[PDB]
Formats: sequence, C-alpha cells, structure tokens
Amino acid sequence: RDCRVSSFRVKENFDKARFAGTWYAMAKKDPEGLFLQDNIVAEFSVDENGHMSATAKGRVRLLNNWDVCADMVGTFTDTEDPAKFKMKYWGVASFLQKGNDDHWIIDTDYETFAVQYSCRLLNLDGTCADSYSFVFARDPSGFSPEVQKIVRQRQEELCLARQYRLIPHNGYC
Ligand SMILES: CCNC(=O)/C=C(C)/C=C/C=C(C)/C=C/C1=C(C)CCCC1(C)C
Repeated sequence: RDCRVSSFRVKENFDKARFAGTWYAMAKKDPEGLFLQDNIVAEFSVDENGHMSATAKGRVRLLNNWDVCADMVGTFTDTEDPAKFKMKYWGVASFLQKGNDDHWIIDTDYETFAVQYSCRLLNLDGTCADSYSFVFARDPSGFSPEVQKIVRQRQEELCLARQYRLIPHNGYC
C-alpha cells in the first residue's frame, strides 16, 4: 504493498529525548519547489516540558542564483501518534520560507540513523502528491552496509524507492 499515507508504519514508542542531538542529512527525496540543497545539518532539542524543537542549517539556491546558507527553526506539536508531529518552521532571515508541515519519524535507532517523511499534499486516493524525506546519520561518515539495508527497506515502504539523492557536506555553511 500500500502507498496510502495512512497505512505507513512509523517509529513505535518514539522517544523525543533519545532523539535529541545532531543529525546529518545523508540523502534526500525532494518535494515540489524550493528546498534545501546540500550541507544540511539538524540539531534537535527537547525542553523540560517535552516540547521538541530544532534548528537546521543548510545551503539554499535562491531562485536568483544566490547561494545562501539558511538558518532554520522548527517547533513541533505532538499528536496522538508519538512519531507524527506538526512542524511550524521559519528562517532567521525573513526571506526564507515559512510554513507548517507534518513531520513523521518513520524509523530510527537513535544512535545511527533516522528516516523522516512529510506529505505536503494528498491525492484523492490517499497516496501522496508532493512529499519529502530525509535520511539522517549520527556520523557524517554514514552507516554500515547493514544499516544501509534497513534504510532501503524503509524507503521502499514509503513508495519512495530510487527517488533519493546523496547530499554533499563540504561545510559551505
Ligand atoms: C528560498 C527560501 N529558502 C528556502 O526555500 C528554504 C527553505 C525551503 C527551507 C526549508 C527548510 C525546511 C522544510 C526545514 C525543515 C526541517 C527543519 C525546519 C528542521 C528540522 C528538520 C528539517 C526537516 C531538515
């Protein structure tokens, strides 16, 4: 299999606090329009109250050919599903995109990898018309082959197999 968003599995008993820290974007499936290009690094935090938030850094290619290092902020609201959040985001720079997107943690082991996903528009059939997904790593060097195998499985389960591209890290930001 099913490609309906509602049938997708998410991370069981997702732990916000164990998820905190630095996450390096290894690969990504882009959505329609503008997006972060490369050199993406995210820092997740959780306050005493259990409110998760994050800050992201990354290179954005302005429609005008400007390359900017974007500094982004996102706040997450919890839902009835511990692994599915509503994320409000904005940039430090007023010209960076602002919005609200679903943010689901598909899978993670907290120590090595993470698979994230967001459907910004649903088709009439329940499938996703415009999505994005990131594969994160704790270590910028990546994962082992064993983890690589888990990640591929998750990508397939999301109906996004073969749609990701490797993201370069050259500390542009
Ligand atoms: C031209 C304006 N520049 C842009 O077009 C800038 C854009 C899109 C930035 C989009 C940024 C987005 C969605 C960031 C989403 C996410 C975060 C906030 C931080 C947590 C994880 C993230 C999932 C990595």
